[PDB]
Amino acid sequence: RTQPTTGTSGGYYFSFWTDTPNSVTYTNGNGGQFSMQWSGNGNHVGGKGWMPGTSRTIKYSGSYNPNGNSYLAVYGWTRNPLIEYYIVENFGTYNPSSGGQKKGEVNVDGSVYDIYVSTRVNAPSIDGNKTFQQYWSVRRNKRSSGSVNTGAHFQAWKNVGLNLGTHDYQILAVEGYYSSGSASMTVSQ
Repeated sequence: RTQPTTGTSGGYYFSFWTDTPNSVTYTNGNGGQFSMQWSGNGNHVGGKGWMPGTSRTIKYSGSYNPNGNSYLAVYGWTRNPLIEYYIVENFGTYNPSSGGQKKGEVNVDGSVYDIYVSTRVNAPSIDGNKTFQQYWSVRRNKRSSGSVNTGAHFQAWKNVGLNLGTHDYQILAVEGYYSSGSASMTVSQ
């Protein structure tokens, strides 16, 4: 029902999705800059990056302030197989990987990441209502700026049998779910 607003800004791909537009303000700034402010009802996800994604190093910085269900993550999809993946850098009052099956750990970029897989059934995807897996790398030491070696995560996932398909988009995403929060982030390489 609800398509993400997508396009280009500042030399980056961007995607912004919400099922409740009046609850959220998403703004594209210059270069890799974007901001999101949300509160009250609804599910909101937005950010800037690359279409398609690859094993690139992603640098980011800025301010991320969650007040409830929320995450800051490198966020992307693959196809064949259909995979929604997350490299979670920060989050609020609730670990988004909750209920994921833990597959291992990876030490990269100055922290250990816990690796999980979950299945989502009959859910929205880059290919409509589908059943797909979610891959999670969740940073134990939360942060709001730094560098993410996505290839190191992809390889770590592979080493525990979480194989990826062909890349679709890859963004630095800020997400809120029936919560409040705000962020002002800048992506780069």
